[PDB]
Amino acid sequence: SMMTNEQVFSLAVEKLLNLEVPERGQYIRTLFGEITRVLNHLMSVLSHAMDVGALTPFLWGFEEREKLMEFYERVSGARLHSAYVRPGGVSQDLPAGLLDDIYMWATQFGDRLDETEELLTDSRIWKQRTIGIGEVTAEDALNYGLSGVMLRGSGVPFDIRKSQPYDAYDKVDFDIAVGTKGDCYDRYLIRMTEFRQSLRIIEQCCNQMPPGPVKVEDFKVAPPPRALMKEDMEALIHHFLLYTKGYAVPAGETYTAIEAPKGEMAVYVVSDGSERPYRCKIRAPGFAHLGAFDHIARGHFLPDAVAIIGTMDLVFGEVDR
Amino acid sequence: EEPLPVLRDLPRPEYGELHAPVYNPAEKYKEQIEELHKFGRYIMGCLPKFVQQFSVWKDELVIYVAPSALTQVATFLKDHTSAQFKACMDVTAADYPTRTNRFDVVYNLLSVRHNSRIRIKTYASEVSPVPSVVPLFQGANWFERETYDLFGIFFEGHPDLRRIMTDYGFQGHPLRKDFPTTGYTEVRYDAEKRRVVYEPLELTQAWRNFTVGSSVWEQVGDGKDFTPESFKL
Amino acid sequence: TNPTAFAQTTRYVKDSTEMRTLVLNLYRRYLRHSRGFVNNYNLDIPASQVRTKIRQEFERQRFVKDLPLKNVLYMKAQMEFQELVNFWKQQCHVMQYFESIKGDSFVQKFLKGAQ
Amino acid sequence: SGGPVPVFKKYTTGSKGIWEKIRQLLTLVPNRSTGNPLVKNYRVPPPGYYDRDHRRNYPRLVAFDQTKVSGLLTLGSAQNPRQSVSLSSTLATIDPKVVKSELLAEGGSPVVAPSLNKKMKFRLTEESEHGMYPEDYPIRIFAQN
Amino acid sequence: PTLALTSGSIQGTHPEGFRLPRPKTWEESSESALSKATKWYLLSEIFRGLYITLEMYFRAPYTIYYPFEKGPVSPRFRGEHALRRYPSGEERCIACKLCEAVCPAQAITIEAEERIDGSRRTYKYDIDMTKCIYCGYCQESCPVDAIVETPNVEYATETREELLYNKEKLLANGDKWEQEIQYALDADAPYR
Amino acid sequence: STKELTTARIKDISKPDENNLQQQAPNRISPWSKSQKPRAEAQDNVRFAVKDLAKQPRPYAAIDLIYKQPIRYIEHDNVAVCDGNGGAQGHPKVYINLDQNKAIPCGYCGLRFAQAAFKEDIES
Amino acid sequence: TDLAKELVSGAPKELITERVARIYQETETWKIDWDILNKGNRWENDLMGYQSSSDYMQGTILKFDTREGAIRFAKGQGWDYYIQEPKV
Amino acid sequence: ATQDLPPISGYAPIQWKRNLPSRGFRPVIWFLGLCTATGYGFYQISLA
Amino acid sequence: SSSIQRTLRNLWKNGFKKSFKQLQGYNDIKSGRLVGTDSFGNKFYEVDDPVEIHMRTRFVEYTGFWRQD
Amino acid sequence: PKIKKAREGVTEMLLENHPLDCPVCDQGGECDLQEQSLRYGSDRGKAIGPLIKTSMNRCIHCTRCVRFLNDVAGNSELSANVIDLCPVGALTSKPYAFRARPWEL
Amino acid sequence: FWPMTFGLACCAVEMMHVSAPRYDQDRLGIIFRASPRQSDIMIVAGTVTNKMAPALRQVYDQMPYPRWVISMGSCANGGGYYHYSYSVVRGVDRIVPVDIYVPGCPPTSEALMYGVFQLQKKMMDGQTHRMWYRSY
Ligand SMILES: CCCCCCCCCCCC(=O)OC[C@H](COP(=O)(O)OCC[N+](C)(C)C)OC(=O)CCCCCCCCCCC
Ligand SMILES: CCCCCCCCCCCC(=O)OC[C@H](COP(=O)(O)OCC[N+](C)(C)C)OC(=O)CCCCCCCCCCC
Ligand code: SF4
Ligand code: SF4
Ligand code: SF4
Ligand code: SF4
Ligand code: SF4
Ligand SMILES: [K+]
Ligand SMILES: [Zn+2]
Repeated sequence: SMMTNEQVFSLAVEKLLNLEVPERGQYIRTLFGEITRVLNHLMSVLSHAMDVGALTPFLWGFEEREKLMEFYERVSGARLHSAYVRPGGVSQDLPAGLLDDIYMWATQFGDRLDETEELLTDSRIWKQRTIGIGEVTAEDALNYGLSGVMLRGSGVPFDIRKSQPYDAYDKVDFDIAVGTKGDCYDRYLIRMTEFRQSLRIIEQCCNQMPPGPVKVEDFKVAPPPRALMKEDMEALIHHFLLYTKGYAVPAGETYTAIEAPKGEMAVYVVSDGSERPYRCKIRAPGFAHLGAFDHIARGHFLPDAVAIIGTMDLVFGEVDR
Repeated sequence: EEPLPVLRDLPRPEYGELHAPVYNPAEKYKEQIEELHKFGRYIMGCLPKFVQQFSVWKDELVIYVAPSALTQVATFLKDHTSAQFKACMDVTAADYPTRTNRFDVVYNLLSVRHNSRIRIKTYASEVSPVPSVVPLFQGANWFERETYDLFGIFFEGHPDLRRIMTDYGFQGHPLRKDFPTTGYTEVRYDAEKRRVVYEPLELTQAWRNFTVGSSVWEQVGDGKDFTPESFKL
Repeated sequence: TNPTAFAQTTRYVKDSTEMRTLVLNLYRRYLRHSRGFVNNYNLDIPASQVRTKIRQEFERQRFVKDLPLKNVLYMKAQMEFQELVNFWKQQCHVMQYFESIKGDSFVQKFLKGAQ
Repeated sequence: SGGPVPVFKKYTTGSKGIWEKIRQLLTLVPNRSTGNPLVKNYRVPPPGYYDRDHRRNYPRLVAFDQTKVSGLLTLGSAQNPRQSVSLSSTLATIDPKVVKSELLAEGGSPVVAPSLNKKMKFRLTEESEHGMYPEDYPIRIFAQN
Repeated sequence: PTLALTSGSIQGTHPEGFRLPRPKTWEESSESALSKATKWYLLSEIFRGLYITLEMYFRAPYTIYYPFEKGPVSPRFRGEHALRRYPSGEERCIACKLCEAVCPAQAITIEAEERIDGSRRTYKYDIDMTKCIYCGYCQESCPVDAIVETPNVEYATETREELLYNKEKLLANGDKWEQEIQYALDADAPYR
Repeated sequence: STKELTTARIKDISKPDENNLQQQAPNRISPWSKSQKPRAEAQDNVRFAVKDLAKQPRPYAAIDLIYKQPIRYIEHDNVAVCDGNGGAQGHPKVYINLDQNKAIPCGYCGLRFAQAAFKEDIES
Repeated sequence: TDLAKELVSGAPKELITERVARIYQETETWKIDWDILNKGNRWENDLMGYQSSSDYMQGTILKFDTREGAIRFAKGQGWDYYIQEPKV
Repeated sequence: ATQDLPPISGYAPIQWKRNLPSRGFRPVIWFLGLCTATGYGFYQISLA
Repeated sequence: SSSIQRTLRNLWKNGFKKSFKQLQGYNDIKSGRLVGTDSFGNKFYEVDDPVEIHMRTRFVEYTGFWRQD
Repeated sequence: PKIKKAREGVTEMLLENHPLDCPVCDQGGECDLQEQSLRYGSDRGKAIGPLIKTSMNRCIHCTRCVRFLNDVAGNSELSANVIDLCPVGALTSKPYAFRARPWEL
Repeated sequence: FWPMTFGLACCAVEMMHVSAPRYDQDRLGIIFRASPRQSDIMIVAGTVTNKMAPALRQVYDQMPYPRWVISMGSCANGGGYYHYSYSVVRGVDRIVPVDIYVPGCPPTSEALMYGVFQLQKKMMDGQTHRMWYRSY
């Protein structure tokens, strides 16, 4: 989940900078917010399915990730680590014809979930491995500070995209999913629903795409275009000054939380009036969930340990930030 | 049984002049700043003894208490039905060496019920203990261990506090300001000993420091006030 | 949540005398596990050697004075006990723990480079 | 609305000839594509100052302690006028009619914690609307109403 | 008016029909006992699961044949760092040290002086490709497009020493990949 | 000949050779910077014992490909405009005052200019 | 000030004794940095000319606010130090 | 014109709601087939 | 796209020598219009079959027989 | 307010014929033209010795290269102080030219 | 060619995408084996922290001969982004010998395949049984 991760630091700096991204910028972050969620959930659900033992859905989905990572590489350049969402909008405008290729994948992708639900959703072996495994009460989920799927799996209908709208999420419409039993099979259904709801927004983001700029038109927080850097003395100075000293963030502190695919991911950032942040604490949703492993896994069997880890969607790069 | 279209050949709109509005983002927080100021005043109303001060930045509310008053306020902010902050999302810290209590232990709380967040901020020194919030939130059992490991802050009442992010037998607490960014030692493999051994730090290329050419001038001033007039003298 | 083996609550002790007795029991706990540390980590030094090094560790820092800094030294030494007894440190770290370690005249340091 | 869609409306490799009718007889769901993208359309042509300033006007940082807190109940407000000055003594000796308008809202009723977004209102949806799992599945779908 | 009188909110109001209905008992199941037993004993869903898998057996696999074929690349692809050159032959680079400053991993090492002709150039320009993160700030920082990242990725080496690129190695790539970099820049010119 | 290979010079007294692997570059012998380490010295290292010198990277020296290029001339004006001579993928535009009577190179490209009258004087 | 906090900071023994920290003022705040080592502060690597170093405190600078605040810190850690008064 | 913008009409809607139509005969028929297969099979075994 | 119909057509057009080269490194007997060679010698082909999948419409045939780089 | 236009006026005037030599300026990282055309300005829009690398192309004038000479120094043992007085890179030191950048020293 | 699934960090995503249907490492005879005993290669992908380095040596030393190690990505090669970190080994070559270095962040799924191919070209150059006859 790359473009969601850098979105929370971009929002944190934007909140301190007191500058707001234009409309087309916030639509690009919403579209690639959904594509990232599809990329993350494919890694989360299918490996959880693979760790149970279903090898086939892992490979069907990874072709889609290869198909989705093409979109990352066309806009940013690198397949995985797209340093695209920078504080003050995005890096570069969308390449022409990207929407046509994004939409074309959207039509085909709709069947991919169906076959995934064919070998998992109604299979009795998949139900047995997950039903009643790792029961988390909604009252007790709040106590450990769980967020994301392992808080709506327990019945709480809370979602950060709705509690604090951001980056053209208010414009689109989508339905959140809430479970009732708080076990792995419920969290699977929620995650599968997150596929279709995310695909629902991708259609809306492609359709409702506005025109205009893609980054804030302030040369002090964004590089000037190269056609203008070599023509305008004011443009060259800000290009030279941006990359040597950087822009200074006004003093303050902030804690902006977003709906990461794992859950509530937030950064605590303290600004000391300098071009370098003073304190940067990162709240990793996988960090808190792994803490609640003792509460969840107690009383289950060793095969249930794999199911519990899989439904936690652990990425120990995020855990050990 | 009809042929599929070609999207590149579809007609498209033509857009010319752009009018991107440029107005202060702080206007959309005009009511939000107003609502939060009362709530902080209300907590100080319900807790005159413990709430030293408070401040609201846009849509964020901060509560400052002493280490003694930490658990008392957090218990009030958990149970009191006017403020049901059931989930403790984050337990962070930072170092400010100038002050006697350099550290600044933070507490971000989440209220799923009332849909709001609060920030309890209690100072701590290198030796003054802070009461553990485990009896209120079991979710800080791992957020405090990170804070102790990276700062050395002594948390009073933790059921089991130890290293969670550094290596076993690591010396020093890294996120301090006096702790060098490169560390004191690094490891390698010594064939004669037939094991991987620690050794004093050696850099083939030292960390170049580019802060020297920083800003010598002022960058940002006071700004424009947005305090609701109901919270002024 | 269930705390792990050999755990103690982190408590800010407000007595000079109680801390004295807590330490004394702790020193015995290390000596009781002297045989285990040899067998667990496969150390080359025999059981008497470990006790000798443990004694050299406990004798070293017995003269501290600050009670606020007494608890901190008791807290972290508890972690060292908990890490070692639970068999958490790798084999290499314990071997190098005991494998660490007279100066030289000014001419000797002048010639090679001193510090 | 994302209802079922035929195979020939999805940009994917199809079936040409009698094999199409063979596919529609054996495959369980005839309106699913093989997933291979359309070579003839998909990626066919490759990609080859003050008026506009807000950072300097960022909201200021003002802290309200017990000294300034007491001043709002006694003197009043800068809109509706009415050292270490401790609040605890002020709460011990002050008119409750000051409380029921300043320190509290709506006749002393406690101020509910301010919502980060007021318009987060949910409604429960049904199968025929969202096209998701039927009722027996142990989840429910919420919407923004 | 809000529910602040009762210390409640419209937010705290669960939607109509939020509470669950009564759970079914064994007498309230639509499928009769025989119908459920036949699905249970005869493995109805597993056999359907098998058939759908067999559908994919008669579909064209996605696999491509490396190295005889390559996957797609974009003009913005970030690969091997390379030092460009003017058509007249003079080096594009004028030694800002903008390069050494932006580089997040501090992989750029530049030392420069006055050339013999007096034009400002650099005699040392080293990249530690083992330290680089292929971020892309190389290409964005250049006011003369002197340092760019080619679309190459197949340059793995046996010895790590070969991964320390000095100026001559960077200049060799700049000539060797010049025509390809022409494809990349001239296809990404409008968006910059 | 152990003298010019380790000394910086404006030009080379001898005619360079493309097939000499001791030169700084195929098209130049002496290095073009006082601090630049001569190639003959560098290759006399431990790691060049078995490594073949033929395959090592030897790009052509920059300080020659420019001086082969004939000097541009300006007619009836004393301000020279150069912006990379390639369009919008070049160096920032710079104006060159031609008051001085010699060849004044560009800031970035190294291209040299002149005037109409001094065309005969500068070429001397 | 009287507290031997060096036993809780985990710093190596060499910081207490063999290193000297300067409390200077570059124009409204004070800073602390450690004076360079006698030898081995910077030696030219013989491979690629990298500026090698064995001093691990070369890149460390602490931005303080007031002079007495900095002096309080230096005494708290048990650091040897000296103070450079800026010229008026 | 000089950018990437969706068409004026947009695109045709995509399929995103769950679409898993069932298949096969009702379980009674499969049960009846199992009995007949057994019923016919034991007729052939008995003849042999 | 993978069935023997495509392989046999590509086998017959290419002849035995070229195909057997593809049966030694390529493992997939393919045919296509030659689009020219580079300085090193690799022959760059493009496939006009309506059956090849999206990413397999351009391939190469290296100079070497046993090893390809 | 109204006052800010004065900064946006003098800044615009100075950057009128100024060369776009910031990458190639000897002291491009510390000139008080950039650092004062950012904080206060808008955003869009011969040789004298073997010691001072003169380039009046980069001047903004103010004759501080002139006022100092006839006041303090008055073939001058102190003419090198002109290098440190001119804010812009109009008069930069020759021996140091093209060798280092201020953010690294 | 059976490597060992030693994915540690973001580099591990690419090592999975080689097994994905687009590239299908299995076509080349590559079957990842979890246990060191069953794996003759060890693709060290991702940051090797100090807390891991002793454990990495134990995993490497258990591979029966012959054994090869591939260092993928910047972190495994020379430190990468976290080269100046207090708890990051600056290059895994301080711990285990390496036979090929794949550069990238992360190296593309083809770059790893190219690195695999080059190591394969080295293995086909092995001359052990002729070495006994001629060099021993
Ligand atoms: C007279 C009729 C004769 C029928 C003879 C055949 C009977 C076979 C077993 C039926 C019962 C059963 O499979 O049961 C399922 C059992 C136990 O499920 P349970 O614990 O009751 O949970 C279910 C609770 N319910 C009742 C509420 C739903 O677990 C399983 O999922 C076992 C999965 C086996 C998979 C084997 C795959 C092999 C494929 C072979 C072809 C490719
Ligand atoms: C010669 C036979 C060999 C195999 C014997 C066992 C087959 C399984 C059926 C017995 C259980 C049962 O009764 O399954 C009944 C179920 C469920 O139906 P439902 O939910 O009520 O349908 C809903 C309402 N309709 C009837 C209007 C649609 O049907 C199935 O999903 C059947 C699975 C389809 C494929 C099965 C074969 C695939 C394997 C390849 C072999 C050609
Ligand atoms: S690509 Fe980025 S990280 Fe790599 S050398 Fe260039 S600037 Fe540094
Ligand atoms: S930005 Fe360009 S000109 Fe400047 S130092 Fe880097 S490569 Fe050279
Ligand atoms: S003096 Fe300053 S603004 Fe002028 S060219 Fe030099 S760096 Fe740029
Ligand atoms: S001191 Fe500098 S800015 Fe002033 S007149 Fe002289 S050259 Fe121009
Ligand atoms: S080299 Fe880059 S991609 Fe690989 S582990 Fe390190 S940071 Fe992640
Ligand atoms: K100057
Ligand atoms: Zn030019």
